[PDB]
Amino acid sequence: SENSVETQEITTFHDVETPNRIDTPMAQDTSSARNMDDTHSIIQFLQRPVLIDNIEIIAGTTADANKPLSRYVLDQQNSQKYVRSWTLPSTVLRAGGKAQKLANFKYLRCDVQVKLVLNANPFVAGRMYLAYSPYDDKVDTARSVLQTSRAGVTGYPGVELDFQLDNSVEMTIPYASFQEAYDLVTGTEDFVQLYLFPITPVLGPKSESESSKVDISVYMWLSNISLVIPTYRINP
Amino acid sequence: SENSVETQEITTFHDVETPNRIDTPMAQDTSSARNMDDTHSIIQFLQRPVLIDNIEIIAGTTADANKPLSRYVLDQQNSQKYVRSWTLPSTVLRAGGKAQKLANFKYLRCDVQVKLVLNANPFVAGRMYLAYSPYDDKVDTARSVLQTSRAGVTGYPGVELDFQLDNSVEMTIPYASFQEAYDLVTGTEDFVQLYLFPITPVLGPKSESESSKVDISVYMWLSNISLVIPTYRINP
Amino acid sequence: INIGNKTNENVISFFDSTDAETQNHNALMKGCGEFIVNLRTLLRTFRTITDNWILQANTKTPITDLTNTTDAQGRDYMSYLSYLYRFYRGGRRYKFFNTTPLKQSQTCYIRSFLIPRNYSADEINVDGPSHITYPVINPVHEVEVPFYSQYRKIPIASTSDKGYDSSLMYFSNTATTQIVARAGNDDFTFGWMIGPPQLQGESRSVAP
Amino acid sequence: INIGNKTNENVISFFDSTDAETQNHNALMKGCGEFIVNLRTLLRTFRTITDNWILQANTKTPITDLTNTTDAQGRDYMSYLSYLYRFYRGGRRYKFFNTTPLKQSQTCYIRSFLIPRNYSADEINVDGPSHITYPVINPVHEVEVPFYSQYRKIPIASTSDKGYDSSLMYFSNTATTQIVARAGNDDFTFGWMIGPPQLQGESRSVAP
Amino acid sequence: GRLEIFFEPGVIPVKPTVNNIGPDQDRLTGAVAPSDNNYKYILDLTNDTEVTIRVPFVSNKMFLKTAGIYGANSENNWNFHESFSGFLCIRPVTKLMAPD
Repeated sequence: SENSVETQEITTFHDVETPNRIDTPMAQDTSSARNMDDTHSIIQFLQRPVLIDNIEIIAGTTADANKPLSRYVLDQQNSQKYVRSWTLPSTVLRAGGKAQKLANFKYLRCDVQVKLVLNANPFVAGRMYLAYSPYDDKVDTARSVLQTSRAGVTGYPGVELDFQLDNSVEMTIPYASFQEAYDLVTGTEDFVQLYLFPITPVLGPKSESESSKVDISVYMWLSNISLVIPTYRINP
Repeated sequence: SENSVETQEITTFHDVETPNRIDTPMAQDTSSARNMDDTHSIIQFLQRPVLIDNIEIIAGTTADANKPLSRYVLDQQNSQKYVRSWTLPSTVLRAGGKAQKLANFKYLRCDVQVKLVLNANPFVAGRMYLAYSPYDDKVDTARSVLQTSRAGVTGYPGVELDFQLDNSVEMTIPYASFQEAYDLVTGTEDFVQLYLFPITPVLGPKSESESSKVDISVYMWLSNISLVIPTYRINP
Repeated sequence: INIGNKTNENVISFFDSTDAETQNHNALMKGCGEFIVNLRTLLRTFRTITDNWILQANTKTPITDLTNTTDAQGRDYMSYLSYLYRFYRGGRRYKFFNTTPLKQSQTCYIRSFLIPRNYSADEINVDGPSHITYPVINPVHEVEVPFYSQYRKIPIASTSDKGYDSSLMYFSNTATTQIVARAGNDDFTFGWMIGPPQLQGESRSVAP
Repeated sequence: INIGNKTNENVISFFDSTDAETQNHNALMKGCGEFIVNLRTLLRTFRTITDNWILQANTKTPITDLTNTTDAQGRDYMSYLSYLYRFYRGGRRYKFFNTTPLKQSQTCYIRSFLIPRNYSADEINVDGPSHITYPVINPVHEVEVPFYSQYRKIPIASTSDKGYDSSLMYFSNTATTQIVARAGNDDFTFGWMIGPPQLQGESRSVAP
Repeated sequence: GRLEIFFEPGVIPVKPTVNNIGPDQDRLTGAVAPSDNNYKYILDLTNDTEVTIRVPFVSNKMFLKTAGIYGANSENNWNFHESFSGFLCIRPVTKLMAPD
């Protein structure tokens, strides 16, 4: 009669009395959408793998995709040559429609998974290396992966990427930032910044009209997430 | 070695072997976003009340907001006069940013709550009635609420809306459709269609420059929801 | 006594001789015999919806050429309780009483079939569950449509979807004018109560 | 609902992840180490009240020639918490850091004595509990004034009574400019809380 | 009447001037800044009067700064943003109903 303080998700009210609320006579169950699928939570929804990139290699090669790793890097013009650059988590959040499903939240504590499905013919050899380097375009110039030697590139954490032995890799890129719980509104996140390096050049028969392809693909999804503070904004 | 079939949220893979996956050495906990708020599920997120409409009444009144309920309705030109029309659930889904949080789903089994916070001065009397009518703009003309008499309007389900006795109402509008589990993609949902009728005209002193206001507001949120099938589309 | 308002609901009563439920049994046992309780029981009695339906000879006629007309009036009990409710489930039993000036130079017979709701004449087939009577030996056509629906319940006068439960097609050979009566089957019931619409009285139409 | 008013106090809370007192230990163990609790502990640390105090040679100088000036500013912790309180008890430790261009044709030394508060130079004697340092071998003068009062506690900037507790007299021989730092002794504490006065910000002094 | 107080974490909308920082009520109006997802409290002026709104500390860092408004202007306003974890906001749901 005096105490009407009820609680919604994140919302509380303050009335004089309980305002004479009427409702359903009996809450009988109806159409069977509950019996067709269980409800997917928002921590369950940010664990779906997405098709991000589709990298094709031909050897070849006129392009930069088969320049091998330099044994020495003597100057910043002749930096280390790579394939692609994924600037996590700003790539994994925008793709797959995730950012239009974690809107109206503020802080995030994620761990990015990376999987490489690989599919090449038996008549082609080679080897790559999938290194990640946190703050790789924030730290001073000499400390980045793109300026060190071949022994220094491979010494970074990662996994071997041989063709005939590995058709799938599982790498767990950790929560690797100094700030507690990544900001989203006015976001400049870009903490861990991934790379893909070829160690040996891709090898095939030197006669052409043969089409020695590689066709890498990249899957990423989050893990061990905690999504906490509600807001009204978001970056587009 | 042969059996690599793993399962994500809603996603399965098929490789030759387990592709030599490396991961974190030890998964040590980090920044404390988990300790600041518990994770809000998507069934938890569609239970937040939203400020939809803000209806102000002055008596007055030149406008249609204080034409009382007609005792008889003799012709369709002189239909029943109301305040506002909420065509559920197409109002509650678009507002509050909910539809940009239930994208990439297909079927929904909701129950719409309606609450009216009311705040008027003690020197003003009157009474309203909050009726809902399913398929009110789909059925034939004679069966709608807007064509029946005052005894027929009030005979619909609803709640009294007196000023001095009720500062809050709680109405539970059920899942009231024939189709199992409301469609979302190419949606023409509009099943239950709410109304707000004044029974007596709002009464105050007939001398003006006195400002006899009413200032109703409407809160709506879903309940007992089940959200099941994943798709790639959605309506904008 | 203070300035404010309370609710303090009072169910105060007038004449209090005996309990009400006891006298109603004693009143109907001497005046009725029959004790009408549930309106579900009135959807089992065949009230005549038309008095005359002059059907043109050799035409597969859907009953929706009469049902769209005769659900407006509320003459029977199905269309009079079509206003107090919104949904329905269950099949509709139909009886057809022949009132034709029959002719001996023909052999009159009556067929019946199924169409889904609101289809037209030519856009459906004819091999289905049938029934046949011969009005020389049997003037009554005793037909029950089942409830073969996609949905668990049906609202009245729906949207642009069609063919979502089944109803009757009526085929004859000669120009038979009839009486049509109906009620729901054993498991026909409404639901989802609303308030009732208006009524119409007498229309004597005085000159001034 | 009646015309009137109530109080019905509501301590309603926002974010409620974990207990607050538990996370504050975990936050300081990784960011501080040191866990500051009581403001009584900040009256034990010698914060420098002046950077330069050019004392004229051969003059018995009371520190109240500097204390009346430097209790206004609130630069240290003694005069900054002179605004949140009214009374105080306990003696004031003083340290004197020599910053003089010393000269070899003299033997520089430093004395110290006691006067009761707010007396002038000549109206007190000199035989009392003393201390002496030699700044050629020891640049720091490590002196603690005790709490020798008539009253159990002292309000700030009192009336026309004077000489009601003891403080320092500072005697040298040469024109020694110094640094002076201070805090209260082991049993120095304020009391009788009031509300705080204002603060002063930056004074960049733009032309228009 | 009904009065709403809602939290918002993060950057406060401002107006840098030559010598002071004022808040920006052009961005907190509407229908351009909803209050449907924030933590809120809807007090009632009928008979309820007071409320105490305890706001615990949550913004992505172990400690904020104690600069506040000192030297906060058009030039030097980084420390003002990194010192608060947002703002309460008192805006009315329903307008004040008062007789003459």
